[PDB]
Amino acid sequence: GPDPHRCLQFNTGDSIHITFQTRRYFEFDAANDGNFDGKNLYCLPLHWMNLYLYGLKSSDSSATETQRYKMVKSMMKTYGWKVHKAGVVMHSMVPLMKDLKVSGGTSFETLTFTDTPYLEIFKDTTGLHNQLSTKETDVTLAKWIQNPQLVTVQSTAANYEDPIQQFGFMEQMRTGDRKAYTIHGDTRNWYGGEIPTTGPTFIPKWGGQIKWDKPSLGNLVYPADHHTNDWQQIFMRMSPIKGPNGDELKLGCRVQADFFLHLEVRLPPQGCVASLGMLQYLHAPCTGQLNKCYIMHTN
Amino acid sequence: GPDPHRCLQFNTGDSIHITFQTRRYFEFDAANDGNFDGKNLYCLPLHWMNLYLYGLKSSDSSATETQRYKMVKSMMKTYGWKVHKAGVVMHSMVPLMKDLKVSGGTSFETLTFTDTPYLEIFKDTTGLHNQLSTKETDVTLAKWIQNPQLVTVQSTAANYEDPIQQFGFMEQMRTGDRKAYTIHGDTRNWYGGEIPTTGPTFIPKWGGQIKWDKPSLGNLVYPADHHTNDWQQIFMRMSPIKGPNGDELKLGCRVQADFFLHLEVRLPPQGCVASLGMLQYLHAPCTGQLNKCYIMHTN
Amino acid sequence: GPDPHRCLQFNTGDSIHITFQTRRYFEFDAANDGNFDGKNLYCLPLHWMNLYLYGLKSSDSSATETQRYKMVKSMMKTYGWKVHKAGVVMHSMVPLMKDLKVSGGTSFETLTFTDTPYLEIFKDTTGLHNQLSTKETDVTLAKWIQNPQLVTVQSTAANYEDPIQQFGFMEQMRTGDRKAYTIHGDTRNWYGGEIPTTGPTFIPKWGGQIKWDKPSLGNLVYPADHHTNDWQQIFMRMSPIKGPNGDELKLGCRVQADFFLHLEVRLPPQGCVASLGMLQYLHAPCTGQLNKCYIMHTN
Amino acid sequence: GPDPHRCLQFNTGDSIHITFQTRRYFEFDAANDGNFDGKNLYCLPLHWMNLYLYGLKSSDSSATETQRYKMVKSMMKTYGWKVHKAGVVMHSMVPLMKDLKVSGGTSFETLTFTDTPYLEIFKDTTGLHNQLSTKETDVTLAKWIQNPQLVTVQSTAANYEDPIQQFGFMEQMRTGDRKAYTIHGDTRNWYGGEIPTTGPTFIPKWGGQIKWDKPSLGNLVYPADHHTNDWQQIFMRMSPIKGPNGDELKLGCRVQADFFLHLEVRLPPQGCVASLGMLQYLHAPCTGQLNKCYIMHTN
Ligand SMILES: [Ca+2]
Ligand SMILES: [Ca+2]
Ligand SMILES: [Ca+2]
Ligand SMILES: [Ca+2]
Ligand SMILES: [Mg+2]
Ligand SMILES: [Mg+2]
Ligand SMILES: [Mg+2]
Ligand SMILES: [Mg+2]
Ligand SMILES: [Mg+2]
Ligand SMILES: [Mg+2]
Ligand SMILES: [Mg+2]
Ligand SMILES: [Mg+2]
Repeated sequence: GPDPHRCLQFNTGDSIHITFQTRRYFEFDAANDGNFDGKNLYCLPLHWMNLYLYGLKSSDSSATETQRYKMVKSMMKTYGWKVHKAGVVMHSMVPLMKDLKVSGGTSFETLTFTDTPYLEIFKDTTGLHNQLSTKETDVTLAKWIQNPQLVTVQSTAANYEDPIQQFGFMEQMRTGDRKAYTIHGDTRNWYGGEIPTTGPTFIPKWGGQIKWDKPSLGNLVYPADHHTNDWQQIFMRMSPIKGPNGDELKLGCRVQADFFLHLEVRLPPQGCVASLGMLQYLHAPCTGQLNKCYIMHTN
Repeated sequence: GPDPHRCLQFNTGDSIHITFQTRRYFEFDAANDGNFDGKNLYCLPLHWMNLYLYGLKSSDSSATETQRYKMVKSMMKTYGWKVHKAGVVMHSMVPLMKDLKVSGGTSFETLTFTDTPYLEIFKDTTGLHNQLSTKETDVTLAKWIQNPQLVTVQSTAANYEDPIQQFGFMEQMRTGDRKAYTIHGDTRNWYGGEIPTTGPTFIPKWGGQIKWDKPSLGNLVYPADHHTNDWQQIFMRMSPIKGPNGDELKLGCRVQADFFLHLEVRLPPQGCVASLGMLQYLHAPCTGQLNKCYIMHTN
Repeated sequence: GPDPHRCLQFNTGDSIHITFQTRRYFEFDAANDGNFDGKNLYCLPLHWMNLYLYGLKSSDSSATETQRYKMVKSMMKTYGWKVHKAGVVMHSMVPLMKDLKVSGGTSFETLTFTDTPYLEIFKDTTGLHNQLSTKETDVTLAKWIQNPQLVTVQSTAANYEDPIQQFGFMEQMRTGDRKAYTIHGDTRNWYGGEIPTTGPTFIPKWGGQIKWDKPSLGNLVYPADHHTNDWQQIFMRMSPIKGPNGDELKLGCRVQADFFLHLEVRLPPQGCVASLGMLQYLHAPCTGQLNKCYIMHTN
Repeated sequence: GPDPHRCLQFNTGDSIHITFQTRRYFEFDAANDGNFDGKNLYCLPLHWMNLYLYGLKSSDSSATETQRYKMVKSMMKTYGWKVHKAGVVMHSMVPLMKDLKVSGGTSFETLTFTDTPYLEIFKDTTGLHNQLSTKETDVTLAKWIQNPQLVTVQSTAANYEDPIQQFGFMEQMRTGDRKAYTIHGDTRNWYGGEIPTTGPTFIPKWGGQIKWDKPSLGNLVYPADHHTNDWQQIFMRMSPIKGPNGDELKLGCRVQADFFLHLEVRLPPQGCVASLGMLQYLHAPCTGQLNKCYIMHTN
């Protein structure tokens, strides 16, 4: 039979799950400054946890933490967390143009005549780049939340066709389309620390130049055995339309972007003191800079 | 049993395969200069290997060899190559117009109101022409890579309807369409030499006026027995729209063109010296001129 | 149905295969200098890629790269390579002796009377040595290509029987025999760089003291989980024959050695620029020195 | 048929197995010094190989090596060893008390009236601690062999109930019970060196802060891929009994503890010299200090 003297055993490793969800408006043009070129593309870093745990303050559109992040921030920081899945779906595109003008007046923005204009989406699958800089080096987290920011992919690309000649992956987005991109985080470890407003924290992934760090008092755990499948962030630009006579149209578009992230947070132990054991297994996530773009290549 | 004194036999005729891929933007108008006529059409010489082995330099949009061609150029030149299949697919057409104007102002380019405008594509299947010249005789390889160039088909064709009355093959391309054209090269021989920037090198084909040349020290190998099926390059022009009262619209369009070519290159022999035997079987491909257009007719 | 706006996706990770083949003559004696001892043995480093990618210049018997290596050297260096399988087969042994002499004359070389003489082949399977030096420390790549070179295994081994008392693996080779030894390289990674004439580059293997290096900008990928099966190079010497009265015969032999290596080289990306992404995953192969011998022991 | 010239191949990697067995007496009290508190607990480090390879000298109860360890010490040190399984079984508890006293006299030790008193056994499964110190910092190996020693778990724990409120795992031991605890060592590697009298040598385990070291001339082999199941040592104290009026009983107990460890030792190679190859794969075991306690936490 049962042990009449069995003692209550405390739970170990139990956790909770929190889902983050939000919606945003994004606008895009041909990523040009004057005549079309192939120097920049808008970048959407889906791997940046910051884009999901933060939102915009209604009064000044500044970056502010979501109620959910705010309420579990302390627990995350101390006991650890994992990111299972996260992603975005862009849809409901609305094409725009600024080619109409009044006599002795300037061009004004309007809807487009038809639905022929489209957005171009790229991924560096052939291994062109390792590290890039934002066109503006003073970009803030708020800006990124407001919209994907421009990244210089080829400072010397006067030829606007460079992107379509170089990027391995390419697809178009037009009215009626739905474009979904997701990322699954590595779940072998628990990660510690908060997700600051100063630097992007990457959803746990291991490959190429990308790597997370070992615990303060513990061995590093990672996939050393083989090359993992690399994950690519996306780059975009409204397709730059040139006419047969060299005329360049002024087109752009606005889309709705729905975001989601599934977070799992570790619970504190039973008792009345903060433990210390987690120092042996809590890994430190990889981080970057608001004005930098790191592309993973495992092959 | 096996021969205890068998010696290692060296491989013979082994080769490697390289695929070339790229994407480009093309623009077209009614191929006119003032009032519509039927004198010129844009030509897309899919048989020109140069269009696949070269690309555009990002800094000045000049012709430059692709990394792939660059890395196998030497081997190709000396040991030989074959072209299996190559082609293009034009899609995502975006119709354009320059008929809108502001009071006391000129016409400006804009998207089109509807999707009714379309591109006309022709092939000389009935045997009208043998040799044509480009409208401009100083065209460069870079220009051809940038866009299909104009070719004079009927210097005396004041009547803009001449093309639709004369060309045996004709089809239209409009928004949503995909137009694919391919060519399969003759594979009975291996060909030598580089693909220069000065003159177009034709994908091996035999028929009519078109022919490749014999090896330096060897017999010519070709299909002498029968007439092969001729291959036609395409000619285009945005359909020239005239109104009931003689008004002529200013229409054009931009499309995306994806290119591919499958190349097979012969490997050098085992050992430490360049051989000489290939001189007996390496044929010389047919070549043309950047300002000329040769049409094949085997029947 | 299909997407009317699908774009061409570029190939990724495609590669080519190159096989290297050659034949050589090797000669061996009892590895002695005067009276027999057990200090040296000829070594055949099958793991040295240099032995397969290089050959001998016909004019001066110096080391020179094979046409095949020469034509892919640049691509290998920049985009990466792997070695699948490589090896040698020694056969057609011809026993020799220098025991016959003319009155008031010296000994002269001749064929042997019978086929009783034989070659001894060893492998250090019991873990005797880690690192050894060549008897002559000024050995060149050309010498190694010309013939297996002497390596000092026991500087204090006056007793010529030491090798047969110590080496764990041993087999004999005589007329009619075929002795094949192969090595399979690790294929989890791509490796960069050329194979110089100055230092031996090892076919990728991981174990014991042997290890390859991490990419410039990427994580190291290797089998950390377990001990791999170690690979042993071979050591030889014509069996030293002593008579009942201490007389020492002067025997040797010549064999034919056929070599082969299967190389796989990565192709450059589509486009007109050299990429940089490979810096994240191209590992650096292990290298040694022409006058050193490293033996692997994983158990 | 068989090769008439086949040579004897030497054995490789062969080994021998040695089992260690012993019995001891352990005594325990409430781990207090005056009034009950929750600052210390007796610790039994089953992972310390020293507890199995050493015993007590009959003349002075000092630590001395067992005949078995003594006879294989040299071989272990040089050629390597592994620990498969080891453990203890505590049984035959005899409860004690010192609450009886004579008029105008002090308390004297006696058996207990009934079998209600019991021992408490804990394991830090919830990750409370990483590193602890022994109550006395001058503890010797002999002391540990003589009995489990006190370790300070909470220097500020005046509240004697702290242990039962904090430790995740807890069970009781009373008359008639048998408490068995075992540990299985990692067997992927061979380990070298002796097991000194100065510092505890841990049975090979990898996880959290715990790790073994790489060979002198070889790659480190360990489970990097995932978090292993951590192993916990035990902590004890006779249950501190307080009466309804605050009276504190003086209880304790004595048990018999049977120990065992299965060791596998590698044999030297055939021949007449000590080899050197083992330097490439013999790992170095993790070690600690006689006055320290390291707790593993992999999650
Ligand atoms: Ca916005
Ligand atoms: Ca163009
Ligand atoms: Ca030779
Ligand atoms: Ca005792
Ligand atoms: Mg605009
Ligand atoms: Mg980044
Ligand atoms: Mg126009
Ligand atoms: Mg032509
Ligand atoms: Mg001789
Ligand atoms: Mg070596
Ligand atoms: Mg007592
Ligand atoms: Mg310890």
